[PDB]
Amino acid sequence: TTALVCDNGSGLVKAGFAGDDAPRAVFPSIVGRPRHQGVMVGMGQKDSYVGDEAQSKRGILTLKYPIEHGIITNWDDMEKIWHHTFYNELRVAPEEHPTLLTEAPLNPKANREKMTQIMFETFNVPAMYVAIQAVLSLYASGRTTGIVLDSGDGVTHNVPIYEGYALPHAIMRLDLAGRDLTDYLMKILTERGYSFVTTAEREIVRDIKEKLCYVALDFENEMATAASSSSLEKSYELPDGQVITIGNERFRCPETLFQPSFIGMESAGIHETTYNSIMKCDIDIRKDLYANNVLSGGTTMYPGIADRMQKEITALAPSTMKIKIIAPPERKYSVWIGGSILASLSTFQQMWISKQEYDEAGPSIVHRKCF
Amino acid sequence: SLQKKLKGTEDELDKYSEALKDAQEKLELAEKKATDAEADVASLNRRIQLVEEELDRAQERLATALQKLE
Amino acid sequence: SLQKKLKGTEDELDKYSEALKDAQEKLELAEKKATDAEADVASLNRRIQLVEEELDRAQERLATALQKLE
Ligand SMILES: Nc1ncnc2c1ncn2[C@@H]1O[C@H](COP(=O)(O)OP(=O)(O)O)[C@@H](O)[C@H]1O
Ligand SMILES: [Mg+2]
Repeated sequence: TTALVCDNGSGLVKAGFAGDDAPRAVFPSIVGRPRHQGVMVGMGQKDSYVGDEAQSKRGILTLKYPIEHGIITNWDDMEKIWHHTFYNELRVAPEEHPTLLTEAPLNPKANREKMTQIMFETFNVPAMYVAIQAVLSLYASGRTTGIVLDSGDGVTHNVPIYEGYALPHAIMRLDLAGRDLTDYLMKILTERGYSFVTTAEREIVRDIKEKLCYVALDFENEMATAASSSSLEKSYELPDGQVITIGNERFRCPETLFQPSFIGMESAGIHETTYNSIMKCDIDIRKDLYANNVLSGGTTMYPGIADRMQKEITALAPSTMKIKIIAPPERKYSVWIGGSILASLSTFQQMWISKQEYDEAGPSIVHRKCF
Repeated sequence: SLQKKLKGTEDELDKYSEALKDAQEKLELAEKKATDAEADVASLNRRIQLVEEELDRAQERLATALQKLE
Repeated sequence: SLQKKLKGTEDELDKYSEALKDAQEKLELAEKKATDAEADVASLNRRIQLVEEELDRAQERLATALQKLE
């Protein structure tokens, strides 16, 4: 048989068979419902629209995200998302396919318990497993040591790993992610005169952020340059025409990662959290952690993020140490690649959670050695 | 009598519309290439200043170690 | 009637012709900027390796001087 690798993530569901080079189906994790009445008779529109289908009908629907920060809030629509992924995008019955999932570090145990219960009862998969996103990302890069930063749309966390041995006491998890950056961009575009309120226009703001924003190596110098020069403004075309322009907001939005005080967060920037997590570890492994800094996640795809992060870490770390940041082109798909590699291993075949084993041991077995 | 004039006008309109559409398509292609090149060159210019500072204080502490060896 | 539509079509065709001329102008400007950026990046990425080897042997005899001083 073959294994199935599913990555629920947050804001983008990516799934595909184990052993493939890239995920087969990638679509937003969005479930929508029509807020209007509808006058045409015989149309027979169904109650709920899920996946990329709801994106095309954005103007009529309202969008709800079942995942806020890693955790799942609404479970019925989560079941709808999983059913859609299993039946329409992959067109495969999950009755004969083991399923591997990704789960962010430091999340409630009830999340894992309900996930396993749903996957074993509703879909009756023969076996399934849950793995950490950072470990899979380290699998994809081909490394075996080094501290990995996984900044997705839901949560940003650092996991220091040395020689295949994780250090749980040095794991730091931060709630700043892509969704908060999009919300801050919405809040900051009001200054120029553009107002976005409807959840449909959240997607437009997200597209603007993806296609236009960039990270500045130096902040005050860039502010001084933009206050006089006009070479930074770029124009974007809304779906209904009405071209707009944007200036300082082009690079002010991604600065929130390094300046959490912009959105009122107390914590420090990612550049400081990475250094603090490195210093929380031992002293004999800091060379490899410094020299094998790995980036991943969609939010990392900002151009110029690597240079700024390296500059900050070098400004923090001692000058003797060599600081290297690994930024593969396929950052946002690294976790799924690592999951496919992990599920394709021969020695992993005896680490699944079987059906009868779960039945006899109950849902609490997830937290046992079968982590 | 005017039917031929209308047909010719329609054909000309179609021809200029196709030429214009090709013109945009090339314009977005060239613009995307230009922005990608500009981003790449700006990033590597920033690399240039950082390696320049690297090199500068490299000769700084090299010279300091030089008189130390003296 | 048909005369109004023909006049409107002619005026629109003139407008899109002006837009076409602007499109080629912008394309030419973008191409010039692209080739200038290509020359700049060529110079920069043939000087980066010189800077790299420079700092390399800088730290090399930094280490030699340090060990001799010790
Ligand atoms: N090039 C990019 N520019 C800006 N943001 C990006 C880019 N690529 C991905 N993202 C952000 O990453 C988020 C999706 O993260 P992803 O890598 O799919 O993991 P997850 O689905 O678990 O969040 C999106 O919300 C998006 O805003
Ligand atoms: Mg992720």
